[PDB]
Amino acid sequence: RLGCRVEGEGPTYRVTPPSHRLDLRLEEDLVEEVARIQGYETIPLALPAFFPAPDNRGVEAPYRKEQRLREVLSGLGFQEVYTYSFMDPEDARRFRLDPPRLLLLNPLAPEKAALRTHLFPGLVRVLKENLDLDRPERALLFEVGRVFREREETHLAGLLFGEGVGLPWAKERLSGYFLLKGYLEALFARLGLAFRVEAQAFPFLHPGVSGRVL
Amino acid sequence: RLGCRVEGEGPTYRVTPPSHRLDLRLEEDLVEEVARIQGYETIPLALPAFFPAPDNRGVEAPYRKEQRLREVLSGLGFQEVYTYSFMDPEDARRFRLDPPRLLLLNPLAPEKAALRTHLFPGLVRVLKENLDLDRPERALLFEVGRVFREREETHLAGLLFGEGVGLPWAKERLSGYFLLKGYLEALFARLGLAFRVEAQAFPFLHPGVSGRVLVEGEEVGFLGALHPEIAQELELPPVHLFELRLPLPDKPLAFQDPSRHPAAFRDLAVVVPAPTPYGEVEALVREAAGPYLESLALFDLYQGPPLPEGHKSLAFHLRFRHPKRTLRDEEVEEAVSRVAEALRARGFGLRGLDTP
Amino acid sequence: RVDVSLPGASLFSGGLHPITLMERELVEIFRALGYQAVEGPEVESEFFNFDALNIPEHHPARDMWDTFWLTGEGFRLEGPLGEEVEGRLLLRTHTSPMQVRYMVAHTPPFRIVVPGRVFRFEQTDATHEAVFHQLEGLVVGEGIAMAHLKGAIYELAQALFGPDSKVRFQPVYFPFVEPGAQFAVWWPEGGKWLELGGAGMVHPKVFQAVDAYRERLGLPPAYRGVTGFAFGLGVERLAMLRYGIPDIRYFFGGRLKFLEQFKGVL
Amino acid sequence: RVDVSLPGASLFSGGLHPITLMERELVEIFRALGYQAVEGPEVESEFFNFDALNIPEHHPARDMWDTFWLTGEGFRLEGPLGEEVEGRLLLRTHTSPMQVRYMVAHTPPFRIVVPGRVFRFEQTDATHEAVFHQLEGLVVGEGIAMAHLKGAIYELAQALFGPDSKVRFQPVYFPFVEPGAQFAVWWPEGGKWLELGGAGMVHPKVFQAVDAYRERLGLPPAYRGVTGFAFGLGVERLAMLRYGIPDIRYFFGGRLKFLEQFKGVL
Ligand SMILES: [Mg+2]
Ligand SMILES: [Mg+2]
Repeated sequence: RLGCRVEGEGPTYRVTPPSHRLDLRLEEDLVEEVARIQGYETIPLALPAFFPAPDNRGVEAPYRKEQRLREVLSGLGFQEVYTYSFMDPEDARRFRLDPPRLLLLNPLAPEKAALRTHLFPGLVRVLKENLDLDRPERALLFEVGRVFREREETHLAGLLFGEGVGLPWAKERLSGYFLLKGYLEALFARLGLAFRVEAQAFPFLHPGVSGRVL
Repeated sequence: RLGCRVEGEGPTYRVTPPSHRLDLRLEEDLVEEVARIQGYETIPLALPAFFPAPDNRGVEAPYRKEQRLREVLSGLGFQEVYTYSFMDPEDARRFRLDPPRLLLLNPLAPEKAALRTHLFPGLVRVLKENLDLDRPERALLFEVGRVFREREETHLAGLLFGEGVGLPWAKERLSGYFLLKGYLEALFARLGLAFRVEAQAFPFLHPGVSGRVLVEGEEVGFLGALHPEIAQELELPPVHLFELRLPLPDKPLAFQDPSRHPAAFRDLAVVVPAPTPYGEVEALVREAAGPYLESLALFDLYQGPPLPEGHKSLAFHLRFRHPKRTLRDEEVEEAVSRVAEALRARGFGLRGLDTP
Repeated sequence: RVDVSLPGASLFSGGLHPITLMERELVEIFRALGYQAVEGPEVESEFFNFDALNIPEHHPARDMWDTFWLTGEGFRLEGPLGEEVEGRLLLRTHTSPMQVRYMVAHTPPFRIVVPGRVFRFEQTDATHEAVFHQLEGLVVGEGIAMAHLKGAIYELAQALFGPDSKVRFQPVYFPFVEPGAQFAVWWPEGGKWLELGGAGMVHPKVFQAVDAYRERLGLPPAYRGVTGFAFGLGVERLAMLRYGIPDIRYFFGGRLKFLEQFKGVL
Repeated sequence: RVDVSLPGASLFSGGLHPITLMERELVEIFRALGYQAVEGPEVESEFFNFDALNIPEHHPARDMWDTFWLTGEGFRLEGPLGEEVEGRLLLRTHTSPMQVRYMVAHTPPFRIVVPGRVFRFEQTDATHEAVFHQLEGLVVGEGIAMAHLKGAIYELAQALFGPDSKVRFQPVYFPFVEPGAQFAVWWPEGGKWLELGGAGMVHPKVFQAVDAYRERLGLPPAYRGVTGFAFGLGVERLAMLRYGIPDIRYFFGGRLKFLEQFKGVL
């Protein structure tokens, strides 16, 4: 009916398509024809059952490991944030970082002309943006995301800001560096790993409160 | 070969078993015979594929809900504990609880002669046991488990004890009642439920630090300091604890598109007679603040000179915000007046208001 | 100057009990095979725990379970459909009763796994407890065969111990299954066969009990032309050999120095 | 006296992003159907993103995706087997490339789901973003047929919207599948058909690309006598209509007043 010329008696026919159906080249193409004319509604429902080939076993451990990390983090008290992969090249300057390795040839805008090398710059900006719109008295955020530099790699970053923890109707409070270091030591005991901070300078960090995580 | 007499030509045979095989009565019994003589090793491996009948859909929501609860709890910082279902009947006395409803007829021992009516007694004992074996400087435990009384029901209970949270090399610390109440308010925000504590006495709790837990407007359990006398009898330091009845209410998501317009701030203090509960004041300011109140927070609790003695002051940071547009000062003003009015109509004074 | 190496504020960090970790590990394995987890009551009636599961009064089989009987007035035990169920009360000796409770309230096909605490009157030693945990599964439907049972346990072995793992089945007796069997897994790193649990095809009399009871409550029968298989296994046994816990008595011992070691396990 | 109603110490309480909640909800649904979650790189090569998936140069199909091209020296993109893959770099316009990366490194049968962030050059409005997330699945094996595809999506609908949910399939074109289709779910409470995504049977040319490339790396071919189906769907679309988020621009807007609302969602 579609105009094809069918030759043969079966089981394997020689079907030659009309000249105006440029889309009919393979056998699959022809099976889709049987399907759309019969109607996709006529295809029955069913579920497959099979034992996966050996190398596919355990294939999700990684995804699972990172997903528990996020869960442990939100459990402790960190609030998740999503931030664009794009970075303003000028920021590499404002924050004192090496320049971006991947830049776009067709950016949505100049400030979105590069791929982020670090996660923190973005968190810091959403922090400011929040303060201007609403005036939070404090924040404890975190983000897991891709970062691009030499290789594409996943990073985890967080930031603490504001008054801190303590009795609302009292002034004595736990805050700043040793509070953030607390949430981190806490975080690390849950992951069951050895955590240590040795002092070291970083361009973007404050000389007097700067250290490397071990 | 097994001795059965097979009659018929098929497809359905009449097989009569030997008199000494008392175990051969049904057809299945016979199929097991074919299997064990052929060998279970000869049965091939396979996986089934089917769409489950409708009523089995969603059947695991409950199990899943309780398992996330445990996870959220360990996330916050609570350490899980497992405790026997058995209870010493005498304990119903030591802790001042109604006696056990289910008792065993064949207990492993007298102290394990009943089924627990509460969870906390056990946590408290493992606490002592720990202190004697090792001397922990602190502990924050939790347990989810069955409890038996009238009906079998699941409970959640925890306990805080020891020095607390703070800088190791400093003395200033966060601890006790308000620290435990903190971990609980924190816990409840994560579950997205409304949590509140009203004071009420409990035989086992300490009169001065005893209250009832109100989740989503309903009483689900308590929170307080262990009664000192019970503490004394058992040779324990003070301990704070709570016990709730699971499953907690379920509250769906009602997305509220946040206003893109600036909030209006305002500070105000309420002078209140010392015995007046902070919660009652908070409810009043709140109920009166209007539909434009966004946040209400207590920043200072003061009582002394020159405050009329027998009175305290509650400092509040308020925030008003109008969804579609910015608020006119007269709107905030007039609104803070409705608060001031009803505040005094209850017999409360205004130590301060309209502070930028 | 600020000393970065100084300990920060000491917030608490939690952890989960070895058994919760292990239980969670087994439930997710079966969830991947389409099984849903449902729990049941710890205090049961003799009907659901023994009678419906083909284990009658004064019968050798009853001797396999050392029951803790209960006495107590004013306690309401409610059946599958919230009805007041009448029987002699006891602490469950296995999770199997829940499988009857499920069948009376749901219609086939389905696949379920019911983890739970069980009790047995026994003298607690380094490898024996009176209170421990089991996990039982049940798949019911048209055409479910033993091959499907061997397949499930195969998938369990592969998930717990790897691709180089293999299962073994041998005949054994259970009043509630026929054929019946015991299964062992080849734990390649331990270089030895581990006896994990039992399984078999649901016994004809268990389905009759289910329907007969359904009919009693006004529900139409649903287990007339179905077959099904069930298996059950001990959690402590796994948990010990998988986390290396030497004494089963640690589980309920509540010692912080023991529990804290399992903080890192997810 | 101690005032119990007084606010206690103010510890922080976290929360998860709407998209993580939604993504998690979809992955567990498929895990129950035996699917494993694997992720892929955001920065891809034109080969894996276009060429292997039957979408060639100067071809109408290429117009369906608004690609962000990348330039940058000293960046190492590595293929499936850690090899240095050479091609013109770009930000992926869909997660599909990961399905080729998986096939070259694994052998059938298997079932996978790959959630991921994708990019498209577009003008961001209340329902359009340049950066968003997709989730694609792939099942390959002997005998996999379209019936099995309709079955999976059926299970997806049942899980998201209930037993009274129904799916609908219609023909559509994709360079990498034949037959091809678009599917919609009957959302009973919204009383309307929702267009969720696309799907079809993997195209013959995609398997040839996989093997040909496997052969290039020294691996024997594995996709000669298999069939397979794949589907892909947008996460934001679900997340919005399921949590009631009016503006797609909130997702990456980072406003605490928005994110905090999703603290209670598990
Ligand atoms: Mg076509
Ligand atoms: Mg027999």
